[PDB]
Amino acid sequence: MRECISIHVGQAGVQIGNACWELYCLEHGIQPDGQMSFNTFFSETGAGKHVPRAVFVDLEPTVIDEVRTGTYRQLFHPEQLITGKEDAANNYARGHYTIGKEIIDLVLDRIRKLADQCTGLQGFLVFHSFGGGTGSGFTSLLMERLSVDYGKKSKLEFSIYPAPQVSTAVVEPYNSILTTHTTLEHSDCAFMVDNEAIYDICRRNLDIERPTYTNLNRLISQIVSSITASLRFDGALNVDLTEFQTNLVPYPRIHFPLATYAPVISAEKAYHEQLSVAEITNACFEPANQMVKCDPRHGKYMACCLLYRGDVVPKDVNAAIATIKTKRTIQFVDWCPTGFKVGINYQPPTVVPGGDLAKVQRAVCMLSNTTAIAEAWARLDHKFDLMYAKRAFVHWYVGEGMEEGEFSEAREDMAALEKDYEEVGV
Amino acid sequence: MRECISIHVGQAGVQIGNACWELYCLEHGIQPDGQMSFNTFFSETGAGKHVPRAVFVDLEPTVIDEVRTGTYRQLFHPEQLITGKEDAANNYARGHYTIGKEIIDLVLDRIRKLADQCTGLQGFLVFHSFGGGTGSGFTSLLMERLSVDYGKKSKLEFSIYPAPQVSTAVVEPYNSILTTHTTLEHSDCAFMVDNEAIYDICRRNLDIERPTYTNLNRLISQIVSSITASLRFDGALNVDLTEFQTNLVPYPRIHFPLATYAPVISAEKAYHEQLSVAEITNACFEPANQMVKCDPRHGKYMACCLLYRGDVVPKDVNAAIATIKTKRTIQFVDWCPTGFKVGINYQPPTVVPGGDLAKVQRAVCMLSNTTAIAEAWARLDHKFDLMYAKRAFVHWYVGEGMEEGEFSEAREDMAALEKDYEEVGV
Amino acid sequence: MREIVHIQAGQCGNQIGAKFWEVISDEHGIDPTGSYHGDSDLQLERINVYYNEAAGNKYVPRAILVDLEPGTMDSVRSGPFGQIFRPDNFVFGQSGAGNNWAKGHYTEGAELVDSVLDVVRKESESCDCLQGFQLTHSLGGGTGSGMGTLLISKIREEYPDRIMNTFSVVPSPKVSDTVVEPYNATLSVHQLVENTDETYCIDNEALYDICFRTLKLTTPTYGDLNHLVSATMSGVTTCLRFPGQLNADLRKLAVNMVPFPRLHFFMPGFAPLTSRGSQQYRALTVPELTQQMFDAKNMMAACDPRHGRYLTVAAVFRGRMSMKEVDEQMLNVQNKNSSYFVEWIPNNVKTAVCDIPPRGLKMSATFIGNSTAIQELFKRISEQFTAMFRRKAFLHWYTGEGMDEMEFTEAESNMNDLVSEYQQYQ
Amino acid sequence: MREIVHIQAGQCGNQIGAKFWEVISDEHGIDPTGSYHGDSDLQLERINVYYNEAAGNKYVPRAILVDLEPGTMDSVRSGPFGQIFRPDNFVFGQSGAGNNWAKGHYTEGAELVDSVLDVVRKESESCDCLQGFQLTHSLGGGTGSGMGTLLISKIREEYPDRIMNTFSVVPSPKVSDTVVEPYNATLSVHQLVENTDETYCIDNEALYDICFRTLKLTTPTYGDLNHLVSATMSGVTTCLRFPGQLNADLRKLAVNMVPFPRLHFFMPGFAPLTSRGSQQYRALTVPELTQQMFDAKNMMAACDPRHGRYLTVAAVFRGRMSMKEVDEQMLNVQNKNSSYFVEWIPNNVKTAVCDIPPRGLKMSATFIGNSTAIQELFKRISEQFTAMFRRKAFLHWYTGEGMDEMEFTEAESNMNDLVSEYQQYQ
Amino acid sequence: ADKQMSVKEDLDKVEPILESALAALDTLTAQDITVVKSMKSPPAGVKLVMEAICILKGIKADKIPDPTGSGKKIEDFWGPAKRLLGDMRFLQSLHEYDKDNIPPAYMNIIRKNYIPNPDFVPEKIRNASTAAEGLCKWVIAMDSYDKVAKIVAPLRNELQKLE
Ligand SMILES: Nc1nc2c(ncn2[C@@H]2O[C@H](COP(=O)(O)OP(=O)(O)OP(=O)(O)O)[C@@H](O)[C@H]2O)c(=O)[nH]1
Ligand SMILES: Nc1nc2c(ncn2[C@@H]2O[C@H](COP(=O)(O)OP(=O)(O)OP(=O)(O)O)[C@@H](O)[C@H]2O)c(=O)[nH]1
Ligand SMILES: Nc1nc2c(ncn2[C@@H]2O[C@H](COP(=O)(O)OP(=O)(O)O)[C@@H](O)[C@H]2O)c(=O)[nH]1
Ligand SMILES: Nc1nc2c(ncn2[C@@H]2O[C@H](COP(=O)(O)OP(=O)(O)O)[C@@H](O)[C@H]2O)c(=O)[nH]1
Ligand SMILES: [Mg+2]
Ligand SMILES: [Mg+2]
Repeated sequence: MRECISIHVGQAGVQIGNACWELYCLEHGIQPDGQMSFNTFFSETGAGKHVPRAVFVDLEPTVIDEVRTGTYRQLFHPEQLITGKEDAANNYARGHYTIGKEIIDLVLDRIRKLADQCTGLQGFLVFHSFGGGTGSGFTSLLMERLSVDYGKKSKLEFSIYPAPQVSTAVVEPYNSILTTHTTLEHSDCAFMVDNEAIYDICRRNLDIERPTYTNLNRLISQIVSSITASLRFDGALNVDLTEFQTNLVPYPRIHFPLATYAPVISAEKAYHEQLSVAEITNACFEPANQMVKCDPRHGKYMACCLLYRGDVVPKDVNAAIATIKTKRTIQFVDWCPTGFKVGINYQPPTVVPGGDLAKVQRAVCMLSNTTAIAEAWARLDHKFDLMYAKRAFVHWYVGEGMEEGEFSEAREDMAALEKDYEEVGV
Repeated sequence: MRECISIHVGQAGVQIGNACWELYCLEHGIQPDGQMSFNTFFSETGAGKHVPRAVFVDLEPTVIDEVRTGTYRQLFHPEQLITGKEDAANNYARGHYTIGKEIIDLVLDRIRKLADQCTGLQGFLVFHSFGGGTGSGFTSLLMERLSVDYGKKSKLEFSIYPAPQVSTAVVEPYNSILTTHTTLEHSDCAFMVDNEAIYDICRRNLDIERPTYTNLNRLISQIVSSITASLRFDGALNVDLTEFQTNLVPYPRIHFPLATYAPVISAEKAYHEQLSVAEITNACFEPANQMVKCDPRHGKYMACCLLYRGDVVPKDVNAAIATIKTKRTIQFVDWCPTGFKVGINYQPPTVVPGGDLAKVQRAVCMLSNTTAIAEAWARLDHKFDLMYAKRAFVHWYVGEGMEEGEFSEAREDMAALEKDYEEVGV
Repeated sequence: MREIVHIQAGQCGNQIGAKFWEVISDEHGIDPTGSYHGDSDLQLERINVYYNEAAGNKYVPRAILVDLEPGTMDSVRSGPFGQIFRPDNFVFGQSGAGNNWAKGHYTEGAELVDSVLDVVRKESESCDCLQGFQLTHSLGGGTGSGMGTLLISKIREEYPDRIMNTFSVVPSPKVSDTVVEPYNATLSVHQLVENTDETYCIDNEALYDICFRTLKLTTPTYGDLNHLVSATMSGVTTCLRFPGQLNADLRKLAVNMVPFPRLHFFMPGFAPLTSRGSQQYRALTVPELTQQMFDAKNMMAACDPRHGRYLTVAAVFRGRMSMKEVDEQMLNVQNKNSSYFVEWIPNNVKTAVCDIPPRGLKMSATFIGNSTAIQELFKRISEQFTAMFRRKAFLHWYTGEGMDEMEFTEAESNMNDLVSEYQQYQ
Repeated sequence: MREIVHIQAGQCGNQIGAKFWEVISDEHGIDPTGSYHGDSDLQLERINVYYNEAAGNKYVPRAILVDLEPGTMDSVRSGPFGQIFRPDNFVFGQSGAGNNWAKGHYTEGAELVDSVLDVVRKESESCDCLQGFQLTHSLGGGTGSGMGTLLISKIREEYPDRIMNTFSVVPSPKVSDTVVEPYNATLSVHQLVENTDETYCIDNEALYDICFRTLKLTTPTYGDLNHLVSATMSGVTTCLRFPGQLNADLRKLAVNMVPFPRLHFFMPGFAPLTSRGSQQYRALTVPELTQQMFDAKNMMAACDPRHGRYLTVAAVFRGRMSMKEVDEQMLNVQNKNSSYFVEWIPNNVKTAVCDIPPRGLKMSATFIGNSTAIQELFKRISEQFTAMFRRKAFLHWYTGEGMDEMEFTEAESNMNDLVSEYQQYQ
Repeated sequence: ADKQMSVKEDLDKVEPILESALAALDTLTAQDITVVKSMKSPPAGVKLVMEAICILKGIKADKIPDPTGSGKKIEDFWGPAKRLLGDMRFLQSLHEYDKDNIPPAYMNIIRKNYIPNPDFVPEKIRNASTAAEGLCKWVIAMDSYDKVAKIVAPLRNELQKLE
């Protein structure tokens, strides 16, 4: 069968993983014990206790230690969980050059072992953060290794991108740019979600006044579930990982689709609602409901894909799309007339006990590339330029096996990217 | 029936024996009392009791005294347990020339009596240490006597080889070399395991942080059990002691196969595993899982043998082997294309109460010759050259009925051996 | 992993350290006997960092106590928590530094250093993986300045790759306590600038302010002032010692807090700073805590923040809160105090959320600010020093110990260099 | 088997021996009456080595007590453990050697030797198999040097094939106790070099160091110093007397410890050396013990180890431990002391693990080092001696007893020969 | 006197290289060097450069404990460098160092490989680390200055004999 690999890297990655593996279990019907075709994300072990086809890495052992004591514990392999000595401490030069070129080889081992299991290895999913220390260098390093090994195989990147406003870490801007330098030339596709937009979505649509990391994470995780379920499940028009790559990336360099899961609806909002197919389409195209801090109207939807789930009938979908094409406001790029692929899966999303969402019969993750993400790029280039004028925190990185020139080249790359998007828009 | 003789020599030998005879009993179903076709390693008594077909020798009575008080005590017939006055004290010249040429004749007696029992005497197994005092000279002496007596019969040598790093005894290097001078021209086959590699295996694969001699020994013992079980048990493709000799010795001089038992898996590592036939093959060929401190990639596997046990089906095995041949990394010698023999035995390994291992349905002891063991030879030659430059501890040996010239000739022999391996590699 | 080696030098260092240890003990459930009696598993999850456990669940700090006199460290022993310290820790001479830098560094303390360094070495090799060295040492005394500084230098030579953080208690110009306080501080700083990664500068003046105004204690015991600093340090290191939603390593903090090699000096705070029964007019919220922290009354440094702009900020919160709330809260803050956040660096603040409260406050926080304003502290001491150097005052005590005028001139140069750099990045 | 014949000569020899016997008694469960009241079967498994049993469970040390005076050996009798000896074993005259080598060897002791040798001959014939002769005899006295040396010579003539080991208490240059200490030592050594297989050189200086610093006894009783040496000898001989994971015979130790015929002198140590309640701060581990042993403070010899390099080392541990741990631990150690381990010999250390603790310490260890540094001890005495010989000092006492200047010159030659050989193998 | 002026013209031709050494001393920045050194393992180029500084100082490479794989102890010059850099007055010490007081051994080590190496050449070091520019320049300029002391100093002494 078509079968996959999970790689959670950095604290962010692992936390998302904690949420992810909860969801899959609840869907496939697996208990935390591992006891009960899920082939894609569970490799049914000899003894049984179907165990995830996943990898869990962090230099900060603190994080994965929490994993090892959670109820989600006996689910993961002993092998699954890998530890490092000391954390990357928001240095890209520690993630890549120092502590990376130590524990990476052990990780490559576990990967290779897992690779051997897969009859039909589809590809990879790499949960990291452009702007953690771990996920900024280490991720890039890992990617590089895997490209050398496999090359042809599918690679996906759920990247927690810096929120232009929201603040976590001072050097955050440097990390993203170094990641981009290296990532864009490996990962064939990169779905990037920033926390601020998710927070917006948490407050408004779910009426939640205290958005915890957990809740934000469950939302992030349901975006993937939809991307997968085409692999994981039956149904008309089933999509593959390769299909996204192919469909959504007319130009090989530009592969940064935004995501957006609707409906994002609480226990109340279930009633005062009927959740029709076409309702949910409109919701997805909403400027506010985007999972990035980007307004889609400030460019053109280059390519779109929509992954309807549960009780969705294609005729319903086709009409909604007609409507969408009709609206002149919502612009699309010149080169392609029909910029949709529709995948309808008989499996509905099943929602996590003690969570945000209620039973939505129909749902849709729209993964839509637009030239409008060039706004979030520019912002971050600017943040970096400002601090690299001063050459601040230059000392940390340099002394850790880095090049000052690497910083300059990274910007150059960003300029090129931005230029490309401009061309496409024209 | 095909029937065998055990000879534990030196403290190391006897300790291994303590472990060995535990295992066999647990397998054949014998209690420590001797109460209950095991013909090969148990000779049935008058009524009920079974007696091990073994010889237990040490000049240090301390060791075998422990035997005489253990729960494994009444299992033996104290015809077997022979004592000497004073220990060889890590002198080869006391093992061979002095205390050897005293108690050896008594031992030859017990051997002969035991030989008479055997209808079909297959051969011998000689647990000694290249680098104890007892097992360095005495072993050689014993071997010599047995060669004069039998000649045609099968002789095997589980030799605790010096770990290049790990330290037990200062004169250790001298002892090995003198043993080699004499041993290689008697024992038709010599499976050599060093403690350091076993320790590595203990720490990593079983997650044990306190590797005691006992645990290391159980591992050593399970390697033999597999070598035997082809004699001891039924099944497809059954191997004989003579078969190894024939298989593993293309050139009559070079016969030093490494061993490696997989799976080496704890109580945890049971789950989050599939124990498949082909999984375990890969594990065996692993550079780390070797029972010597040798990297197999630093030469070529010349001839290999694999002794699968329990629920192994040949078709599974044949495919794994195809895969292995495919990998170009794992180098083979040009001139022998198919360098495997496969023995599949319906008996699975049964694991010792209070021990390392859990219930592994499938297991395989790979006894593989490589030219890569020439690295461990060189190292030891060097250690010896360094100390024999100074002529250190020369006085001990000389005054005990030895030749200084014997030391020189021994090196010459080693040079020849090394040269031979080089030729083979070419 | 990532264990810290504490140090206490001089009466001041020794006493804050005394109270510091007591504080953390209570946080980790350890009683005066070195036995654990805590109900929180998380305490012993990472006890490592701060305590080495022995036979019978004795728990012992990784702390070295240094005093050129016996007396203050003998009071330590008499104290309730003093018994948890080891004699190995209590390393003393019997000649008092008597508020002479030259006695501490050159003469009396040079005699006692090697012995201390041996204990340092004992404590380094006993580490699973050494992270850093916390030195609580006054700037203005004898045993803190000279002896402390000497200790820092040698330790940095021994372990240069590791964290050196020093909660150094500095002179308050308005409440001078000692004669040559200027001399001690200036000579200390000269060395400190070059020998530490991060230094938390705490003056007694500010502590008094806190006690008097907010805690409403109009009888401050050194105990109370100490209790303050103790909680500050606990907060700094909470992340390493407890799981978190975002976890800040000591290196993480340093890396996030430092624009340049040199400007590593900080001002810690704490919240909620309230009197007993002045909490019922209040309600513990993220906004509340932030407001308290960013107020001048809750700064444990000399400088008024508003006489300058924070270069960077790192607010390490504790207890169970919404990352969103903190994010959103400290975004407002960035905006409001536009004047008192440096432009160079966007996302001036860096928020880290430990998931553990401090055993009795449902929420809590700990500030770390790097303000250009702290230049004023250095100015005050530079001025005080300069005037007295104009009269070559008290010279004889120092020239007597080998020290030279040129050294003092160079120390003045150091001070001047520190203030100019802050001015540049105003 | 392998029984040892103890000897005690001179007040010093007699007193250490006194305490030595008491020590072993407790280790083997024997009370003051010569009755066994021990709960460990292993004690009486090999009681042989050190005791003769007679009618009614008699327990008699195979120890001969020699004193040219009656007094010290009459104190022995009065003592608590004194009455365990068979009174026929105290052989004395009534003329004091009075710290004259010539009185001990030539004159007063030549009269009393034949009687002693008869008692020696009794003991040898009462042995199942005699292994060796332990002589506790001071170097610097009268009854230890002359009488002791004479005893050694004749015994070696009688039993040349056997072990002669002497825990000889040597002069400390810094704490001289006697007049002609130089004369006594030099004449003794000249003979000893040629008459013994191994000599454990223990000076009072080092003992004091241990007591004062580590055991924190600032009132050393000769009792305490003696208790120290006693435990040292027990440790040496533990292997013969108890079962072990690796067992070191006296000959084994000698053979492992000696590069050349002559350089048989050693420095013993012991660990854990801690004060009461001091132990507390330690926690008993293999690393702990090794670190203690290899520290200069826990050497019972004059020489600082670091003023030279250990030619060989033999660490005979006690109690229940991981051979792996010891192996791995003492490999690190080899690496750490790169400069204080001689190149000639790889695997400088030799580890022997007795399976018996010393009745009250869960773990323990006993060092034996052969250091080039001990040349310094010989130098000091050579110098002291040489100067006094320049003035032909105290000559009359010796010429009076038949001794000659040429003898003294030859003794000087012996000393010179000893120091040059060490220099060569530095 | 004209001969003296000629040796003093030799010096004037050499004065820029002496000035280059002086400029190298100057290019020792305040605390960028201090921090690149504080960090454990900077670009190998700078690790070569500080090793070169170690050789310049005359401090010897130590022996790393031999790995299991290799009996021989690894040759490490970075640990000496670690302690040398660690000195508070290390930058001051560089400023204090004298061209005349240079081991010819150091020139042998550095000129041959380090002076004509492309990575060691300033341009690559300019890339490698801004802080290291100074250090590389220092090593190169110091070697040139000891090339220069070796050639001009005996000549100046010979000139002094002529004078
Ligand atoms: N969604 C989400 N994002 C997180 C979480 N924790 C951190 N992040 C994001 O990750 C970045 C902060 O760095 P981390 O990811 O924690 O760092 P790391 O990758 O663990 O690297 P080190 O801390 O140096 O080991 C920012 O983009 C944060 O918003 C979390 O639990 N959920
Ligand atoms: N696996 C294993 N190896 C051991 C054991 N004891 C000793 N050895 C090895 O044996 C060698 C040390 O000498 P021993 O074998 O004890 O000596 P011996 O053969 O008894 O000779 P003598 O002590 O002189 O009687 C080294 O290679 C040790 O690692 C043990 O219990 N298990
Ligand atoms: N915060 C605090 N400061 C103290 C304490 N004891 C003394 N100090 C300060 O330490 C400074 C003098 O230095 P000190 O370390 O006592 O000199 P030493 O005894 O020679 O080391 C004074 O400015 C005191 O205010 C204390 O318990 N807490
Ligand atoms: N360790 C130890 N040394 C002792 C003891 N009694 C005496 N000595 C030492 O023995 C040395 C003198 O020799 P001694 O044997 O008394 O002379 P003798 O009485 O004529 O044999 C002195 O250096 C003392 O330090 C003792 O009980 N223990
Ligand atoms: Mg992290
Ligand atoms: Mg033995």
